[PDB]
Formats: sequence, structure tokens, C-alpha cells
Amino acid sequence: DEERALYIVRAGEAGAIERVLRDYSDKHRATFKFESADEDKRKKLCEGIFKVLVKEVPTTCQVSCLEVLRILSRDKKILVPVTTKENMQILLRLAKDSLEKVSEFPVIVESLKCLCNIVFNSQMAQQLSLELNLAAKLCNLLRKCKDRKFINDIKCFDLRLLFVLSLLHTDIRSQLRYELQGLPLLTQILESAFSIKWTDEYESAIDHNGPPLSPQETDCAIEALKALFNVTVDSWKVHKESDSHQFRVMAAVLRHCLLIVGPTEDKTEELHSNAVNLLSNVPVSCLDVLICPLTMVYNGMNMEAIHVLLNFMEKRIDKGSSYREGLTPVLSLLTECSRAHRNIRKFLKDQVLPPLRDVTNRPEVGSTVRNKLVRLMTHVDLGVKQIAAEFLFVLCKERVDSLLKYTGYGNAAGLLAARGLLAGGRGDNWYSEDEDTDTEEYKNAKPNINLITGHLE
Amino acid sequence: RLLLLGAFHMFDVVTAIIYVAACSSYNMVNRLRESLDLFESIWNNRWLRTISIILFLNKQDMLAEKVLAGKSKIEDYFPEYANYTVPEDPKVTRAKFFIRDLFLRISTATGDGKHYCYPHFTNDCRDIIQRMHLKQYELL
Repeated sequence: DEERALYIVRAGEAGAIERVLRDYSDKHRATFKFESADEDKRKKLCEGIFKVLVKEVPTTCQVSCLEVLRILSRDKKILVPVTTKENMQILLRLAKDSLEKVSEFPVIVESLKCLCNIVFNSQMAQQLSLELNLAAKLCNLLRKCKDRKFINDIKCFDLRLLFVLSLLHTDIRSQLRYELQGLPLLTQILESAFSIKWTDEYESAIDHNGPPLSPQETDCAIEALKALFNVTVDSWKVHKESDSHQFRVMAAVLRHCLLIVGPTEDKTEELHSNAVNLLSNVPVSCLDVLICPLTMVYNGMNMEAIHVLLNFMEKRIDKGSSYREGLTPVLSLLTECSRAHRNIRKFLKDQVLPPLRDVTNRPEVGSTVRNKLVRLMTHVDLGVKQIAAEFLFVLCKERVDSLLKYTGYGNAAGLLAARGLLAGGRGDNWYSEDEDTDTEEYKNAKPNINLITGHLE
Repeated sequence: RLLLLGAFHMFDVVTAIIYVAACSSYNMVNRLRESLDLFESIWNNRWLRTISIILFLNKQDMLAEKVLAGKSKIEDYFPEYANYTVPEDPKVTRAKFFIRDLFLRISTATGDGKHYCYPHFTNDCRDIIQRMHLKQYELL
């Protein structure tokens, strides 16, 4: 198969290549496992392709060659003899500096896809990326697309390449955050996808009857959120006073993201999951903009975003698969928000643990959110069984007496033993003065109560 | 008060019993059989027919290392490990579930509705998310 293709490529006829390579790409489109009997021939074909892109050829021939090379580059072994500086310069030249021409967009898209594959698969390409300064050129290309139209695919694959480079290398990650202005530019991209019109300094105008998003805007937003997560991984280590204004705009943009829906019910979950993942890196002191509006309503504030987060967690608990990678980020974010603020903690306490009225049932049996969170407290995994206990422990002002009422000593024994207090005590933090919140029926039934089990015999 | 018999006033020797037994002693010779016998003796007594039991299973990391090493196998000491219905490395979760079930099957048999048993095993978010990002990447 590859022998005839290589011969006709070496022949040099322009028309014949555009048909032979297209047929080859059509036959092999969904193959990912390769056998070792066809290696050498394939390798030769690869080199032949790179020998024809140097000369001037029509655009369709370039597109076909790039499509074939994308398919060949999936296998890791072939790239070793064909990863050289001269070869990479051709791909960079094809990808890039005037965007006036309109028929050359597919060439750019295909070259970017090939670069993604090559950089992920091989190892020397990551070392050459530093030498060739790929990141700065990518950022310049991103800035060149501020106002133009028909630019969604180029932006999406540019962001994908930036995400891969940031993920696989640390020097490039450090170059983006502290130099090159990574945080503003990417933020602006998000602000352009959602079409945000600011009403106040950190507030946005939201309409309930707004039209749903589009698939391409969803993909651009997802890629931008992933890249922004990789840029700001080490942000919480050291925080200055000159960075607050930059993080508050990001928090406001994410709050506007949490209040819209995607095209289908499956993309919305991915969008909200990526937003929740990014929100775990912002410093805690800049998260108050989540309840920024002053008009669910609590104490004359707007609390729709916290309700959305709570519904997200409740729906994620229902399916019983992969609790480690599905419940840790959102629970950690909710605990961190509740520790430092006052309105959020009180709203969540009134929503999750209402005053007690049912005493003839055990805490574990039931279908309310309190029952699910109590059931999660005895789990084989350690991370889940610790974070689910800490979330409920925060809402009760870190008092043992208020925790044992709702859950029981049996379910809370693990958390009590971990923190070094197995008797009556309090946490390190002090929140405010204790008050009375007891329902009347409970006051009748308290003398005859079971502390270990948590219900009335 | 609560009694600590491992191998609010807390005392070491009543409303509840706290019992702790190391879960990585199956290879050592065995001790896990002695622990199960003692647990079945305490649970089925008649003087204590309304008191619940809180069970702690510690030393998990040592068991993980021992089962990953492969020098000693479970089935050489616990022949019932074979023909066990399916529920990190896949050879650790099965061992942990089997160890927990050995204790759980003793309790479910008798005393239903008069007392209960609570078993407990005794930044990560960024590492979890980074690993998930690496594994899920799909080639174009």
C-alpha cells in the first residue's frame, strides 16, 4: 500500500498526489494500533511527505499532505528519525503573518493539529519548543484574532496547543504567567465568548430568557478554562496585594459562567465541572464576588450560584461510580467558601440541615441530602470519608454537641479520632455567639434519645 | 463511658465499645483468625445485647506494600479467598473488601435490630486533577 504511494509521491505529479493521498487518508481514518511488519515503509513515506512541502504547491495538495501526516504521526516510533529543527520550521511557517487571505484557514488548522500530535507523542519536540519560541508566536496569533470573524477553529486549536505545552513542560508555564501577560489575555477570551456587558465594577447583567450557547463557543470556553487552570497552578503559594483586582474579574466571569446553560444536558455538566475546577485555584479572600449582587434570597443578597453548586454536588452523588474524581473539588470549594465568609455558611446551613422534626428514623436511612452526606461518612476511601465529614463539621460552627445531634457518634467517630478530640470540645476557629435554634418536638423527645445511634428507640 | 479493648469519659480495659485490630497481620503467624474469634465472642454475648460496636481497621499502607510485593499470598492462609465475588492497584481493593467482609458477615447473622456495627478505616485536589487531565487526553 505504502510502496505505490511513495513511488507516485517521488514521481512529482501534482494532480496524482492529491488523489492518492486522499484515498489513503480515506481508507485509514480510525486506526490507532499498528503492527510492526509495516514500520519501515511507513517511515519512508513520512520522510517523502516532508520533502514535498518545501516546494510551492496548490492548497488542496498541502491539505491532503497534512491530513496524511496527522494520521501517520499517531504511532510513536516513526517520529524519532523525523524530529529535526528543519522539519519543525516548515510546520511553523505553514501555521503562521497576514490573515487577510481567506482560503488558507484549513492549512493553518491542519498544521496546528499536526503540531499537537507531534509535540504530545515525542520528547525532543518539547526541547525544541523552547528554542523556537512557540509560546510567544501563539500569543501573538491569539491577539491578532480580536475582531475578525470565521476564526473559531483557529482559536480553539491554538488554545489546545497552549494547553498541551503548559501541561507537559514547566519552563513554558512559568513564561506564560509572569511574562507574556497570560492571565489578562486568556480572561479576555472568555469575556468575549459569553458576551458580558458590565453593569458595575464586578457585576454583570444576566437575563433569564437568554438564548443558549453554541457548540463552538462552548468548545472555546472549555479550552480556555483548561489552559487557565494550568497557568495558575502555583498561585496560592504566594499572594501579593497587586493581584486582587486581576483575580476578582476572573471570579466575576466564572460566576456569570455558572448561571448559563449549554446546547445539551451533557455539555453543561462539562462546562460547570471545568468552572468548578478553575475556581479552586483563586485565593479564598477574592471569592466574595460570588454573592456580590445586593438585589433564593438571604439577608438581602443574591444566592443563585451557591444553589447551583449545591444541586451539582447532589446530582453527582446519585451515580455511584468514581467518587474520588467527582466529589473532591466541589466539596473542597464549598468548605473553603464557607470557612471564610458568613452569609454563605448561614445559607448552606439553613438549606442542608433544617431544624430537626423527624426523630423516629436513623440518620442513614432516607432520601434527603443530609441522609446522603451521612451515608458517605463510612467509606473505604479516605479522601471522600474525610472531606464529607469536614463539610458538615464546618456548618455546625465546629462544635461537637451540634454535630452529634444531626449525625450520631457512630458515624462521626472517625472524624473525631482523626482530629484528636474524642470527647466534648470545640474547633480552633471561633465564629460567633451561640444561639438557640431548637424545634419544640425535639425538646420533648430529648430526655429519651440515643446518642450513639442518633435516633429515638 | 466508652471502653477501649483494642489489640464523655474514655477508659482502657458502658454505652459503646471501641475495638481496633490491625488488618495487615494475615501473613504473620495466624493472628487475623484470633481477632475474628475474639470479635465473634464479644458480639454474640448476652450481657451486652444492646450495645453497638465501633471497629477501626488501621495499618492500611503496610498491607498495600505487602500485597504489592507478591512474596506472600493470601490464599496460602485463607483458602476462602478463592471463589470470592468481585466487588490504586487492582490487587489492593479486593483485599481490603475481603478483610472488611470477614468482620461484616459475623455481625449480620444475629442481633438484627437491637445493635449495630460501624466500621472505619484509619494538596490532593491539584494532584488528582492533574492526573485526570493526563489520563483522559485523546489523540487527534
